[PDB]
Amino acid sequence: KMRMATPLLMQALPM
Amino acid sequence: EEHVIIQAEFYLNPDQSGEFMFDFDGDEIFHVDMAKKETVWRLEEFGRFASFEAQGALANIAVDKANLEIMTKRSNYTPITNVPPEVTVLTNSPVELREPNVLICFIDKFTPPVVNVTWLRNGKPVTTGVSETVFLPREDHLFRKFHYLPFLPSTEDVYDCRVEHWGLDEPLLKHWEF
Amino acid sequence: TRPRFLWQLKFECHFFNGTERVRLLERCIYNQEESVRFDSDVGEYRAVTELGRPDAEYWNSQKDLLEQRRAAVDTYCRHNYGVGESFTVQRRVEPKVTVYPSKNLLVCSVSGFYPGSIEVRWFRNGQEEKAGVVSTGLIQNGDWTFQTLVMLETVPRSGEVYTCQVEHPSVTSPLTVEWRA
Repeated sequence: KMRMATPLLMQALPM
Repeated sequence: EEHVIIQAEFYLNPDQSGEFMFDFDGDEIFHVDMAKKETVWRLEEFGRFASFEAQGALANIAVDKANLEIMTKRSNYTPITNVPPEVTVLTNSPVELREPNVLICFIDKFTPPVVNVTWLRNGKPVTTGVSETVFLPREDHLFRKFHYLPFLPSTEDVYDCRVEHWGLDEPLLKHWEF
Repeated sequence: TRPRFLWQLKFECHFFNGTERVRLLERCIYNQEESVRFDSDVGEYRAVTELGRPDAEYWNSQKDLLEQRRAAVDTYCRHNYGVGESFTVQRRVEPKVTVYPSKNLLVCSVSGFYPGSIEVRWFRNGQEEKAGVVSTGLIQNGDWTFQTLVMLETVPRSGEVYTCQVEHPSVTSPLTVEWRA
């Protein structure tokens, strides 16, 4: 069956 | 005014080629290198300001591959139509003799995303010192791509950017000289 | 000559006036045909072609995933905007400006700048010349810089100074380069 892929996330680094 | 961030992914058969990249206003923020399974930032300084988990993208590509296989059958095995690229060669900045500069081969409005690009200096191929972007998305769902060649300008030398695509009848040669 | 088959998935986050208004457009494209999409202004999947119909129906029957998709303008678009902001939205690179006669035709070359919004103006003895001005338009270099050429058609006199002036968010005072010969 056709799968929904994921909207993916960047995350901030300390500085 | 308006800004746009795109998470753009593709899977291509029979090549078994996947791509995962983020685009901001037409520039690549990063892509994931499928072989090395690693996040590659388009400007390497970006890697000190943010992180991205490569494994999530790999999971997405596996979903994309599976979806492509479903669609291929559902479309009754309808293959993509080749759209050949437009090719433009320009320089980073106004050329001056001996001042380091960059030749830029802009490859645009094409699909599927497979191209063979070779730089030629005075007829001979250039095998090292070159670099390239991944395929960048377009709103018409075609692709664009840039290839780069650092060089020292000299009225002597001539250059061609040679581009091969299944949509062309023969290699496309875009010429440049001082 | 082997036939190819291509699948693309695109999540487009559209931001208007910072993060004041955000629209998510999720697009599925088979070969070159977009088949199904999620539009946050709409709130559910809609098929774009007959090919996408089973997908719209099936995915819309999944209530949790639909509700997560509706939250995505926040959890996803606004989040990623927040992370990338300082080095994308706020990126400022100063243009290099060069003026030279063309290989009667003066060229103002503006290169290596970011972002793309820019105003280039030609002056002759301190007065703006608005006529005979041709521009190559905006050129994206693929490395987070742009360049542009702005040409002026002239007939230069002996003691005339032509000045190319460049306004850009990276420079608090517009840049100027003078040419005379």
